[PDB]
Amino acid sequence: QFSDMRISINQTPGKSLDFGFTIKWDIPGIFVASVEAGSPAEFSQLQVDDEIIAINNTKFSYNDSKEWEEAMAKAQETGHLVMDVRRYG
Ligand code: NI
Ligand code: NI
Repeated sequence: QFSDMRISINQTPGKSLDFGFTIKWDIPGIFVASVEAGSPAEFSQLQVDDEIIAINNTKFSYNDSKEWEEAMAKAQETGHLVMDVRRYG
């Protein structure tokens, strides 16, 4: 009932605004908590409750949230976020 998919989100490199979504930490997983109207994440059609599996070259693991957070900050710097998510039906 779940589908794996890849979602590409892009904005100006080094922008002062984030991509438009917040994360719900529900260890051992992380999920999309909110997607803001008007944002790059809404344009790209990321959805609330999508499970976040990886961003760019970083697979999430409950064992290293530090590297996760560093990968998220780096994607804000480059403006490119290719997300592997699992969407439950
Ligand atoms: Ni929910
Ligand atoms: Ni670029």
